[PDB]
Amino acid sequence: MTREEARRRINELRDLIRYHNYRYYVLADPEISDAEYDRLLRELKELEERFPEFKSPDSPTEQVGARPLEPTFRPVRHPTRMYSLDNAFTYEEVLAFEERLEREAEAPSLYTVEHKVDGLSVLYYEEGVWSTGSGDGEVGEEVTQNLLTIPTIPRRLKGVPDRLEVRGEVYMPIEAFLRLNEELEERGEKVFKNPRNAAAGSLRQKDPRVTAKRGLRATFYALGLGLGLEESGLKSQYELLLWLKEKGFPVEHCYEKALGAEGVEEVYRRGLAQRHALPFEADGVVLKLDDLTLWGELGYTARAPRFALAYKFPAEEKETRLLDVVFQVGRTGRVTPVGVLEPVFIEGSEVSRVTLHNESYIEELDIRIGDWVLVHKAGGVIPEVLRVLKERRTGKERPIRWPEACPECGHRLVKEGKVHRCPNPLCPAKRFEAIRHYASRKAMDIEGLGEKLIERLLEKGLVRDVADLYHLRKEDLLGLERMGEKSAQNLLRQIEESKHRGLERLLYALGLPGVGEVLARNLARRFGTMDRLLEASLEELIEVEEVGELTARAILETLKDPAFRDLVRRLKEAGVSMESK
Ligand SMILES: *P(=O)(O)OC[C@H]1O[C@@H](n2cnc3c(N)ncnc32)[C@H](O)[C@@H]1O
Ligand SMILES: [Zn+2]
Repeated sequence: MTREEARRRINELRDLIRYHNYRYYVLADPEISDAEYDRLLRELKELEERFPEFKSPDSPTEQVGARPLEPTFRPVRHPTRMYSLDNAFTYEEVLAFEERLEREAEAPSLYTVEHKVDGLSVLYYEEGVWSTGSGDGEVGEEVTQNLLTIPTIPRRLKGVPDRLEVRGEVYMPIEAFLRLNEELEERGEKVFKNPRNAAAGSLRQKDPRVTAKRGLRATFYALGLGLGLEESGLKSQYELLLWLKEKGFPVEHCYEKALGAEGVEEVYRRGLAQRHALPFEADGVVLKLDDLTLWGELGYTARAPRFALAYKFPAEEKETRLLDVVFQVGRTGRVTPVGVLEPVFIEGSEVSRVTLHNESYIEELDIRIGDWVLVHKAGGVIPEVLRVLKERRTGKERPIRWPEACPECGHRLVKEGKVHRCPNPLCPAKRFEAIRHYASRKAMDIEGLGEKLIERLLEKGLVRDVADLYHLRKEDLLGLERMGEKSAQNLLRQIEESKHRGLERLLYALGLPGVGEVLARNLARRFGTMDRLLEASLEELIEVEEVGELTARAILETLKDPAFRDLVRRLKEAGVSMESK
């Protein structure tokens, strides 16, 4: 095969093998075989040896197996340079920007105005086929695989220049950014302060499977190798965005034409209105001269172009003192921290109570009490302490310390892992979760108990904990909330049938500290009865499979809890089987 042909196949092989490694270990819907997949991975290595030049440590071959094809974060120089934009914060400067451009033709020049997203990335394509995709700077990290987890990014193009380098951004939508931040808070990890960083991390994952469960989307706006001077007949910035879309590239961020600094400013304000109506955090707009041909004459500065500019929304950050900190208790039992700030003004709305997330965040940022703090809006939606103003410390700041007891039940607290929490099985703060967990198919299957009925039974006062479900024997109780006997009797038998699930499913229902779906069964077989387990010694618990010293000494305490004993007894009496099924 000719030198060129080998290159082409080598790109295609590296692709299909990356595609199917995704189609397999990530999506789980493979098309080709598990053995017919190795027929390509071996040929990749064959051409990679009779043409050693094309050896790229990005190739699948450098770390193979039946393991997830991880992305090599090796530094890579982009064909063309990826510049950054200069920042304007007033119409005076935007006007001055157009004035700077007046060193040639007339007065009001036409532009294309689009919104500002988060997370810069470049994607190099050869003969339409995709080679790599990197991060940013001057040299960027290779992360092709993690970019495959975003279904919108196209692999094969058509009618494109031999060497195409399309740019754009990979971002995480607010909803997702918020979902991720919640999972992190509960686990006791440090949360992200914005979508840029969260998109960064979610893309800087060894296991591309992780990147997939994160929101991650991508939008594309600019070209490089391939723009006009190469093969594309693109003349307008507006045509480019449509061109990009047509070729299968996802252009989701907003854009529209505008005449002169005056008209640019018209789009700006119309944008500033919708500053928090977009599915993503946009901190400004980007006005670019629409005539591509005029981009050549107009160069770049040391670190920025001349034909384009970034008009930014006002920075909504304010300084204030953290007066006191109060504690709340989540649905899962986790004692959450809340800082009571000196009333300040961010975007008109008055901020006075801000979240401190968890003990880690408080520790990282070194958040104390008498402290002055800079508070901002993460994702431009959730107020939080961006960082403390250290130097202004009077020395009398008090360090944030958790309470001995749970503020919502009085039970002594316990630090399970990285976050403080309430062990009390009957804590009122944990009722809804307790009931649901117990009703799920994995636990004691009780289908009728929808997420709504549980809170209705809780609100009305008919249920305080798990055992009370069995005392609802009276359908007279169930015949008032959207149910009318036809729906009542059907659930009455479910609460009844659930009595019969064994110790295995029963231990998993009462959610003990750490006792998983498997840890419950291995625990139930080894004890036979709830009574026996309640008399377990520390040793007997450790001797069990998967039970660590840390989880043994935990189960041991919950077992002796006068409240756990109570809940168990009241469930026994209702006739719930305490044995192994
Ligand atoms: P902002 O001051 O937050 O800077 C964001 C950087 O990312 C690039 N960028 C974001 N969004 C776009 C669009 N829509 N078009 C072109 N470039 C964008 C810029 O290079 C900013 O420097
Ligand atoms: Zn409690």
